[PDB]
Amino acid sequence: DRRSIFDAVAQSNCQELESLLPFLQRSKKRLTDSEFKDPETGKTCLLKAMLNLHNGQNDTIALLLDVARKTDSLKQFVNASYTDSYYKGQTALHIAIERRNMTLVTLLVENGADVQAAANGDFFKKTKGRPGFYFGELPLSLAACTNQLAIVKFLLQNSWQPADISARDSVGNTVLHA
Amino acid sequence: LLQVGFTPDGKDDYRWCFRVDEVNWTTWNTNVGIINEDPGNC
Amino acid sequence: LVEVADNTVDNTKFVTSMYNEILILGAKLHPTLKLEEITNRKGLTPLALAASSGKIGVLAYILQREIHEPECRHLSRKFTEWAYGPVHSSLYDLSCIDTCEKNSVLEVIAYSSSETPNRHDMLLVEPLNRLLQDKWDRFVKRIF
Repeated sequence: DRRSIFDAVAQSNCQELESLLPFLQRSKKRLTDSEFKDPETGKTCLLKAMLNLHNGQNDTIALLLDVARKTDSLKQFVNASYTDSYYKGQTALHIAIERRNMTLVTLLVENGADVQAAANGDFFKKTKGRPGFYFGELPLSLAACTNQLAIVKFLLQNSWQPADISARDSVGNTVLHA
Repeated sequence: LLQVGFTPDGKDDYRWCFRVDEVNWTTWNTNVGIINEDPGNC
Repeated sequence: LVEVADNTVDNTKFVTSMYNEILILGAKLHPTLKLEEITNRKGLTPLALAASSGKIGVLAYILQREIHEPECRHLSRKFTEWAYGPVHSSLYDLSCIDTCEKNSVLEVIAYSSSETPNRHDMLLVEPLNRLLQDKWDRFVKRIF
């Protein structure tokens, strides 16, 4: 069940996944199925694992990546994002960058994580009335505004996919504008 | 009225709280105690 | 401990430190007991006593007390609801401050006799100032 895997990843316990992987393989189901993410929010188990880190390390993420690749799901799995109107478009790469985790972002990007995803949710837009944090809307802008020089260098010079430096967000701001 | 945590007896801790917002650029502390996984408010 | 405070820097520092240490020890030894609720013959609590006597440092420490020790964290009065980047959202307790009690801190400070040393400055502590501004903005300005 989705609740069981969510609890396992949140608790940083990967013992239950030993049956989940063969369970998914035999069940003929895919993690991308609606039955494995929140209805209104859309969060996936990978996002919950990324949120629930301890000392910056969470070995369960490696298990989820291994099982996802075993079933040929990384394409639509890593690039999953919130569908809520408030965190709309917010991907896992944003969590990896915001938590200042170089290894997690390296794994995500080398596994096919898109670097031009726009976190254009209401929480990320420039609104004076409500709380939020505007940093542009792109991972490079987030890394630059959050003070990770190494991460921006890596994104620009990434071998698998380099980050465009002239890209513009919804309001048109570039990294310099942000 | 918001939930803040759990009493040592194990029951819920509910308090009439007043919320404030702050910004800090020097700290950059990514390892602290938090109540909510999702940052924003509604 | 509240009675001994006299608002000087070293005295305030140590009084706050000893207050915190004794609170933690009491929490560990007797988790069920709520030390800060006990009252003296006048009926005041340590918080109310500090507010009335004009002990600004102790009041500031108490209102913003933040304990990160996992075993004893319910003692805290300030909490971090969430943080994303450089942005934090904090919560203040308002347990005995919002004028819904017998004699809240706010009422005690406001209705002082002007004999108390520095009642003018005791409303500058963050929660009290922001709370008064919120109350003014919400409903009382129109009545005024």
